Amino acid sequence: MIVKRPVSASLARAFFYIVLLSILSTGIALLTLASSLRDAEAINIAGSLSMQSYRLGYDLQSGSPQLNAHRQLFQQALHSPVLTNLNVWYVPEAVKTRYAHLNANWLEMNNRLSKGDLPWYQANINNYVNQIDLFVLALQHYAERKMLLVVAISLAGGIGIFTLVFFTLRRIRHQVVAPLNQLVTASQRIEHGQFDSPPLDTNLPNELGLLAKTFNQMSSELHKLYR
Amino acid sequence: MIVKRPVSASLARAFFYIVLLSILSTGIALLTLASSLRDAEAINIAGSLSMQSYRLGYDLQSGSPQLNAHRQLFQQALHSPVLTNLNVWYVPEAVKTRYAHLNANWLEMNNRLSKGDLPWYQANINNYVNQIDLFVLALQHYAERKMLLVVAISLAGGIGIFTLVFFTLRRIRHQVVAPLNQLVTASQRIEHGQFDSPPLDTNLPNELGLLAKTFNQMSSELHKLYR
Repeated sequence: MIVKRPVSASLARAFFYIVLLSILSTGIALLTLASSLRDAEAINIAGSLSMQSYRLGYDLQSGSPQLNAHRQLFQQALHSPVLTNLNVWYVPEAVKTRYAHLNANWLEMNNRLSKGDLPWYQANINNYVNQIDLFVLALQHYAERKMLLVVAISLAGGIGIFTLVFFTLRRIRHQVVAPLNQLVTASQRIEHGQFDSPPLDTNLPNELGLLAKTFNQMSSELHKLYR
Repeated sequence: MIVKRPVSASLARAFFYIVLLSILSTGIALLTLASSLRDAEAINIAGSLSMQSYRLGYDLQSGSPQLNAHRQLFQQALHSPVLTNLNVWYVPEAVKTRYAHLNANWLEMNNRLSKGDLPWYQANINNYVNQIDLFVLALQHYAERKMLLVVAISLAGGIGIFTLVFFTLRRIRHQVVAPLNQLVTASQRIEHGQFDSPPLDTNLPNELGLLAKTFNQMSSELHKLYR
């Protein structure tokens, strides 16, 4: 007789998938989360462009001496590390295309401000800032989709591990634990002149199926000897 | 003889902790994530207050007919659902205390704007908006701490499940799989007149420790009979 389906191989497999599913879930989540750590910063800084843009016009109307320093504070913000890092493959094209528009708009805005053209500012500042808000809204939606992705993965991971464990434990109980108990009981009985108990089920394709067959034959011979 | 440590109870326990750790991790993460879904929105809207505040001053300087509609657009934003939901127990006191300051500042700002007091606006708008930025920065840091919490949990969860599985599989192999193989080999040997092989180790406190003892006695008697 032979064991066609060893428990060692079955168990190895069962646990492998439990881990795999854990590593996968955890991995995607951590990779997503890692890409998101500075989302709130990006949205903050991006949003500040809106305010800086209207401040500039307020500076211009009031002849503020801070105009030039504010024009340089915008440029630094616009080209901040957090925003320049947006030009990366996993960031949606829309977010990158809008950022490029903002950079082009600034060149005209900053030029007009150097000439002190107030009438042009008053005629364009609404549209100018609208494009900035649509960029902030883009970052917001992007940050939301990524967080939702983590929720889906976290949920499927947990549900997936709960499901695997259920069936894995259900298989071990049916194919190992229960039969083992039947072997122990039969063994304890045979050891005490109890020989007329239901023979052991031998239909399992694993080690316990073989043990049952050997026991059914080590037992049946005794009963006959005595008996 | 008896089984002092059944495999059924040992396994139940092992898998229980694997699930528990999965449910716990997943649960805290999903609860944190659920509280964070609108973080990016809050930061966006909060940041827009900064811009709306300077626009109002720009309106005032240019005698814009939109002044009153913008004064009403700020109030709606300031009291938006996303910001009013901040007054909840799990939100840090700082974020709630700053929001309360913004609401008080608005009452004075909106009043001065109704009187058309430009000189007061010019003298206060810097400080006014600074408090708004510190509120946005507070929301940003809050959103960052919560995301980091999810990273810690996700990491510990994955590492925790990988660790549990390792030792759980290592215990089953040492206490079930290996001995089972020894029982099968001995059984296959005894079945073919091989009687001088090393007796089975009987030191396990589980079912297999008992089976070994019964086998060592069902075997030893045969060898003597024949042999």
